[PDB]
Amino acid sequence: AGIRLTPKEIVSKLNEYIVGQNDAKRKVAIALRNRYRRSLLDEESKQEISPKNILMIGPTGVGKTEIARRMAKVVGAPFIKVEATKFTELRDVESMVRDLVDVSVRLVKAQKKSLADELIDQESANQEALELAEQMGIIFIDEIDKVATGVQRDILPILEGSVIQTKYGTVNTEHMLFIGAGAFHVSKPSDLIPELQGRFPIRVELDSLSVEDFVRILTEPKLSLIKQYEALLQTEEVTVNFTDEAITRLAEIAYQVNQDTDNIGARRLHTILEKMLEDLSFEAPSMPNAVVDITPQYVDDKLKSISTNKDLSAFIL
Repeated sequence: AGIRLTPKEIVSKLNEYIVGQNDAKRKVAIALRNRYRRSLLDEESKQEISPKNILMIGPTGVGKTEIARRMAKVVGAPFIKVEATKFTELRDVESMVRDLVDVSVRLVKAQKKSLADELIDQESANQEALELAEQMGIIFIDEIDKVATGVQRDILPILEGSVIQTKYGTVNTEHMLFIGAGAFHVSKPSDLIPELQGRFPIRVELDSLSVEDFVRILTEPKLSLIKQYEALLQTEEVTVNFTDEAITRLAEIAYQVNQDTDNIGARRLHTILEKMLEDLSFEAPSMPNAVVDITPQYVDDKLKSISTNKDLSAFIL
């Protein structure tokens, strides 16, 4: 019964994991809220309305996949992510639905437990996941601007509502929430087939990330990037401390290197962190119960000479 969450609560839940993107959090929340409102209606009306599918528009590294993935995680919905550019060949587009039933049974069994010890009725469990997927599932179709200007026609019956054959039974894709995402640098949403345009009533244009947005992505969300390296090096009994001046120095370098070559967004932070933490990671076992403080000087000693050379950056970080 996490479907009863009001939109304001979902925006608060999604703030614990995703920095900014307030505009994208509302439109994601009112799509879920419509699924709740649909169930409180009469049977002839509950079945003839269509979900408020979302069309996300923005570059990479802005966190439009986390907004959708965490969205299903908090409401307890089955989530799947498919790359639309894998279907361009000649295609079993319905595999995106059978994979949703495959992830729904694992979610239902996971919550059937905690409530090698199978004391749960597998039949009723599978038949609940079969219903949870078709009444609450979420399919994230990534890179959908690359099937626009053949593949959209096969995605259509899934959004239009069809009954797809799965190993556990038949599921109905009428009330599944669909999210399309892409950069739309060459094609526009108006270049999608008209049937797809009408079936994406909610559309959001996500914002770009500034150099001051990385320092939040780096420190703020629940289990951020540097929080991971703290707990990882804490396995080797090494306490790591990042001075705020050094976190800001990593954000200034990632944003700067995202400018010289090509912009990948917050994904740049992964290669930046591991590169600077290389000496610490290699020598961590032979350094027990130590306390290491990361200063901006130590950051520039390992990155500033590399981040200045553009030709080196395209390869090593």
